[PDB]
Amino acid sequence: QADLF
Amino acid sequence: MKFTVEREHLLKPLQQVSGPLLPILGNLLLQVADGTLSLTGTDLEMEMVARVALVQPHEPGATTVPARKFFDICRGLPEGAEIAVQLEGERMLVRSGRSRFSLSTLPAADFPNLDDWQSEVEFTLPQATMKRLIEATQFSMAHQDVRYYLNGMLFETEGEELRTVATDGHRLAVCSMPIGQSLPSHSVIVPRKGVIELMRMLDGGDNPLRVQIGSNNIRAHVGDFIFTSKLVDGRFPDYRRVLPKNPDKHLEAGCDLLKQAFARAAILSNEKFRGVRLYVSENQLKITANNPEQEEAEEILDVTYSGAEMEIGFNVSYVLDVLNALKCENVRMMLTDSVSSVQIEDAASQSAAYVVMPMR
Amino acid sequence: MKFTVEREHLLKPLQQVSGPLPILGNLLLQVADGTLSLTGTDLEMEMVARVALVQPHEPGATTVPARKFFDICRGLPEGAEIAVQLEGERMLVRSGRSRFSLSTLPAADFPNLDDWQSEVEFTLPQATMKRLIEATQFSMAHQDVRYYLNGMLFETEGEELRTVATDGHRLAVCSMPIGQSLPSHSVIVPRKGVIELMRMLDGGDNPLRVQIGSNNIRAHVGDFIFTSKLVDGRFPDYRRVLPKNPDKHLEAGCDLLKQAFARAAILSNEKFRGVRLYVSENQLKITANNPEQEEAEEILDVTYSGAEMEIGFNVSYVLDVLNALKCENVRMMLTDSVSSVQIEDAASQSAAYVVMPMRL
Ligand SMILES: [Ca+2]
Ligand SMILES: [Ca+2]
Ligand SMILES: [Ca+2]
Ligand SMILES: [Ca+2]
Ligand SMILES: [Ca+2]
Ligand SMILES: [Ca+2]
Ligand SMILES: [Ca+2]
Ligand SMILES: [Ca+2]
Repeated sequence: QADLF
Repeated sequence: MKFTVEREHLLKPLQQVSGPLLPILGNLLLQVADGTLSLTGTDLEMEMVARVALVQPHEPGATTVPARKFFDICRGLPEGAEIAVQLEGERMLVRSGRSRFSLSTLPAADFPNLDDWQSEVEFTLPQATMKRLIEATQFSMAHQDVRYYLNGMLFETEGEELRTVATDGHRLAVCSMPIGQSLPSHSVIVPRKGVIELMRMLDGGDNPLRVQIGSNNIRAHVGDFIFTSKLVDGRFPDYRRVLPKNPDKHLEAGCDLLKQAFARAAILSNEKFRGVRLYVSENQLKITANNPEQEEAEEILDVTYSGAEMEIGFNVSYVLDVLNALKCENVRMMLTDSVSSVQIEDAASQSAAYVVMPMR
Repeated sequence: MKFTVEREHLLKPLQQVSGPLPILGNLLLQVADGTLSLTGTDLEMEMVARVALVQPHEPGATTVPARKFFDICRGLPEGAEIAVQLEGERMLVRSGRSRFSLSTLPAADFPNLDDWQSEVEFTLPQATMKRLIEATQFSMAHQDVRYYLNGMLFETEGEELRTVATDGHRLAVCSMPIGQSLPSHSVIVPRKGVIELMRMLDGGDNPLRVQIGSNNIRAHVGDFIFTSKLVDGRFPDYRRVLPKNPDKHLEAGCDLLKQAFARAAILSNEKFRGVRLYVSENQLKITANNPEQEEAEEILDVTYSGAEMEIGFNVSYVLDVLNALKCENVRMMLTDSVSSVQIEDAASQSAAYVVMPMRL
């Protein structure tokens, strides 16, 4: 899982 | 303090002031003054106040009584019951028919007050609009993030729009509605408990909602209820920075069909990581899932898609959450590439948009 | 192994066999002689469902994860055709353009309950068994070291079947004639088995066939066969729990009595739930108080002409009885302040309930 900010 | 009121006038007010409102925090403050009964509950962070007109003879005074017990007693009484109440000794006496109850009290003087504050921003809007703003984004709030401000909901005024934003760092929701009033540019963060309360007070009538924002508080008036909450400090992320700059790969699909396909595929996804793969090609979407036990799901759907082929991974629950929140006929997924976020919207409306970051 | 079946023809069976080490999480599937059989077990009890195969099929057996297989079937659209075939270590499920590959475990490793001989048998309407179980189910114990209480007595005598349940504090008994001469016999069905039996009864026109062995019980309804071990212990004798010839009889409206108890219970002790009754000529007064010295009083009209008396009891137990009865009028059969009370629907002696006296 990658992050938006 | 004495009043006599019909059960049907006390119930909704008691219900509204009673959730969740150390011992005295489990009590409601009752005040008879100037022909009105006021009922107040608080947790120190927020406060609900209801006013009830007294058309029967009454006498002034205030006390504090256990909230659940008093509500359960009133609710347990029969349809069309009249509830006579009078303070007596250290107890509050409740009478109806040949039912009598004696409740313990704590002093009204002991009941906490929220600090006084000044309204800086004010506007009115329909109940249905506030319902719309909250329901569109609520599910994307973080639950217990160490970044506390992400556990609440941003409420933002810009132009004549009221906007909600909710995000947990992995997915984001944003919804903007017009309210026909020139607003200042301004943003506040409402804690999750306050969002729950703000939502609870919307009965679904024609009663409009009146909002007042201070530097550290928000207040909402609807009908004869006033809800006040403290705000949350912190730097809420800017949704403008999160929306894909140019998601020119456009896929449209039926919402129910797409949801149920993801729902089935999710059954054979990793129980913790919930990863599914999307393969988009000319008017077709293939969804696949697999887990450590080497089990596999595959769904193929017809969609509208003219762009270039690509493959991308997502947490399926994040996608399902969006689709369940949308309640749409057709959905548009706006894509960039295999390693960038997807923007998701109802094909028919741009009022709400959802951004979801992919998985590797 | 191969079969093709309509979704709905699998769901009810799948539901039933899911009721009851990894293979215990699987269902045995068997295709043989035009029939698909589904079996779930927990080693103590077992449920077998049979479904007719009207489409072409091939024999064989396997076991598949129950919850995953059920969820996939339920997740497919209404009326879908579900094609199933073994393929290596996987079971392939296909419907429309939805495809799934589930892990399997060998049918050979699926455990069988020991074989046994039927010693007493009878048939009765489903509705009769449902009544017997529903009347008494709530009074069984949970995980009590007196293991024989964590179950329900099933007793045959003359032409009636009787259920008894008790947790060592309150007792329920229900007796119903079933139009067959029976041997005098009784067995204890474990509580999980009781619940599974209860839920197998679909409210329909199929008769129920019961077979009781020395250490087992079996129930046949239509396409379903339930088998369970019995609890190998000695049950208490309900005859000695029923108050012996209670001489005072009070009649009241069931809903009015229940709502009065429910309101009074609010100010009863949270741990022991004791409430007092004062019975006088056509009048009942119920009182409750708690350690905080809060007090409730309820007065209501009833039918009573015996001597004046008082008695206390656990209001939660009495509320449980009244919710089970769902009656119009209730009969409360009283003796004195130091004896138990027997409660029945005024319109039927089939079900009776015993609650102990409390000194308050
Ligand atoms: Ca006063
Ligand atoms: Ca009283
Ligand atoms: Ca923080
Ligand atoms: Ca927007
Ligand atoms: Ca996957
Ligand atoms: Ca159909
Ligand atoms: Ca067997
Ligand atoms: Ca017998």
